[PDB]
Amino acid sequence: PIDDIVKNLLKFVVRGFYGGSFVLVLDAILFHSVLAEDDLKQLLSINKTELGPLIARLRSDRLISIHKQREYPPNSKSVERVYYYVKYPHAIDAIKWKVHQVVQRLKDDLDKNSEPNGYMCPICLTKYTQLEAVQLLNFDRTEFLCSLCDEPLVEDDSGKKNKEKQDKLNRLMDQIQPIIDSLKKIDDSRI
Amino acid sequence: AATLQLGQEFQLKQINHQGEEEELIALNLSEARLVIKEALVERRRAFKRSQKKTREKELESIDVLLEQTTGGNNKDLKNTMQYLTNFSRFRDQETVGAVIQLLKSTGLHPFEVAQLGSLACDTADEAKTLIPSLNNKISDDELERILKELSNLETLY
Amino acid sequence: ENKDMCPICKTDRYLSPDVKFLVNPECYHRICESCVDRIFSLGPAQCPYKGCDKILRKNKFKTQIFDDVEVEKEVDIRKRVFNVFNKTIDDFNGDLVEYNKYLEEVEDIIYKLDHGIDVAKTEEKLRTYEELNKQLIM
Amino acid sequence: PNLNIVLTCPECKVYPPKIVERFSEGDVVCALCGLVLSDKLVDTRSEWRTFNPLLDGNNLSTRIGKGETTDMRFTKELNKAQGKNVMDKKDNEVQAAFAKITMLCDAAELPKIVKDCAKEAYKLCHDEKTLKGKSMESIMA
Amino acid sequence: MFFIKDLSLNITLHPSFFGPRMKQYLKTKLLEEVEGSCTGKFGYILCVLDYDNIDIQRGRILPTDGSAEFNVKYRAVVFKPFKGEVVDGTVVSCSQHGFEVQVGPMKVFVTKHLMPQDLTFNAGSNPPSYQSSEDVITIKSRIRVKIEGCISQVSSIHAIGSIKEDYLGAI
Ligand SMILES: [Zn+2]
Ligand SMILES: [Zn+2]
Ligand SMILES: [Zn+2]
Repeated sequence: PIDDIVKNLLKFVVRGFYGGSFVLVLDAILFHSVLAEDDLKQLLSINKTELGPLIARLRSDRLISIHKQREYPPNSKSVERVYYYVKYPHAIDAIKWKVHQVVQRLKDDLDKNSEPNGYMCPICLTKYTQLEAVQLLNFDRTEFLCSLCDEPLVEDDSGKKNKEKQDKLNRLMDQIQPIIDSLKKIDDSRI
Repeated sequence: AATLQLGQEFQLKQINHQGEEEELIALNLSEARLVIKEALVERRRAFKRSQKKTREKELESIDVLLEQTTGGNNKDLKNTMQYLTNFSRFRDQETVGAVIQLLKSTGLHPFEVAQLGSLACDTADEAKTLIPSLNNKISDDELERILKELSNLETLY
Repeated sequence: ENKDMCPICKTDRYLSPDVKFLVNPECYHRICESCVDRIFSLGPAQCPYKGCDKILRKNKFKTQIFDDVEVEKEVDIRKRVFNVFNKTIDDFNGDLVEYNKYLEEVEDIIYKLDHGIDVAKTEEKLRTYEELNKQLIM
Repeated sequence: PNLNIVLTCPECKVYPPKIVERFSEGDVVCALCGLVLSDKLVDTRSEWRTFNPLLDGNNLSTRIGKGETTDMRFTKELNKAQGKNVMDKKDNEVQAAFAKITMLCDAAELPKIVKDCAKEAYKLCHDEKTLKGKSMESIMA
Repeated sequence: MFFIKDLSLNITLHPSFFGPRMKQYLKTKLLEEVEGSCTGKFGYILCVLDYDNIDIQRGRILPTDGSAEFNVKYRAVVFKPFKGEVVDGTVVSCSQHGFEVQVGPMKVFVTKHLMPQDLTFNAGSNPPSYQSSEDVITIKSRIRVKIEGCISQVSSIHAIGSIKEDYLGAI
């Protein structure tokens, strides 16, 4: 079943960009379709302080949403059981959206450091740019002054940092490859 | 920019002091230079009216004749004329009029057509890269031939 | 294809292959829009196609998508032969055998160019194409 | 930046200025050339008469209390609310200690001077592994 | 780009010159204070035309300072720079990052980080100049510049251009 790969993918990201404890609750929720609240509680045998945000993260991750699995109490009351409805369609909605968000962000970091164009005065600790440089450039001053401190300017965003963002990208592409490949394998059916 | 969107002071809807509209007033660095002396001579004519109570040799002195007329803190005017005359490739004001009759018959925005005149341009592709706005506005065949007609009007002192 | 599509989106066969995984005419590898657009915007930069160093040129690319780039390059070499022999005298007199012989020569020029195993006529074919271009220009 | 203004008589410029300040006329004048350098001098006298800055410094907290236009449900609501943010600083010991010495010196009739002088001592150290606590009382007494 | 434009101005005529020939003085003030000046909104000013026929309608006296001031609507000649268009010019100044070109009255500068690759600075030239793979750009050399950056400070404009593309460089 492809839905298992979705759950299998959910383990990867919840263990790749999250901790190990983030998958045991993910295991527990997906262990049973309609699982009682206490049954999950006895599995971990720890406090709710180490369990609450894990489900809240998963509900915020939109992979699984706690559903109102209504149960009729036997004591002339109505107390429901907290069974999560694993929201597979929203999983690809949320998780992939971040991947698209981070990749363009790291793409932004690439061209920011790609070539040193903006300038800066270390005395004033303020960045500048070429358009500021030219209007500040003088025939006598072959460099760029800083009228705020009356100091020469220095360049910013040297060529080294462009490699760092690319190396971030290369790690980004490699480390998200198992996530996306397991995500794009779901794109065939959208389940 | 190159999208024919400059400051609103340079739209087609240009307004005189009396509210009347006409297309933008744009001149090439030769046609403008031609109007420079003649208008200034009129002021020098008015200067003397109130006073009563190659091409490089004549370049400076004529401009010096008018540098003497005004305050002269506009020696850049000479420099502009130096920028103009060294780079203005027209003469014989009737040349512009036919060129205006010619270039503006194409329905081109006067800054664009003046840039055709102002730039020593020969080919259609030459205008394809120099003037990005004027690449496909007109068929490039017309470009060269009109430029060649202008290239036929090369007056080289 | 299945896993060779991009330095960024490598497994792009099932990753919504909608972005142009175009091929630079001087790079001959699948480069996704996530990658190529980062490159030609600034100019002739090289792409990290598994650590590749070939230059992705300026805004002068071509469409090659899912047409066996290597064979397409051979087809392009054939197309280059077809372009070099666009005005080649084959049936100027109508002789079919001569055209059959002439067709073999143009294909051999493509064959020399598109093979690369021991390509030495390939450089000569370019000179022959230049000779053809000399015939074509004059 | 260098963020500095220093008056200098342009006509004389003879030195770091030898000038005077006619406070009554609210100006400053070149004592030799007599040119008024800067005018509209601003008073700073009546500002403080209406009015711990020595020890705590820029760590800020404003003493507050109930209002007249307020109910008893508004009175003890504030007295409960005024203590729920005291965690943000560790001057709470100090605000008790500075209170405590204030109780200490005054009770045995020490002069008010010792109140701040003892305050000066505690805020001086306030933290050392040589102290590492140290009964919390020597740091007081 | 070079233009002739119709502009409005506000002269403030100090009371001292209130003689009957103030009209002459008004025409006097305009010319000597404008021709040779610049505006961020309208570029440099070289020449004023139509001297005889300029609107000089009336003068409103200020509340204080008693200096009657006039509104003048006049037509002159101007140069206005922009971005995205090519300008032919004269190389005048230069620095380590590139060279500066005379454009009308404006001294436009061009930087390498926009200039073509094969062109680079070669300090060996006297005067210092830039050798390309095809030519070399010296001071008097006619250079066409496509302006790509210009800032219009009030009464002053400075432009940054490039010679990256074709039909450029030394002419
Ligand atoms: Zn500074
Ligand atoms: Zn990619
Ligand atoms: Zn003095």
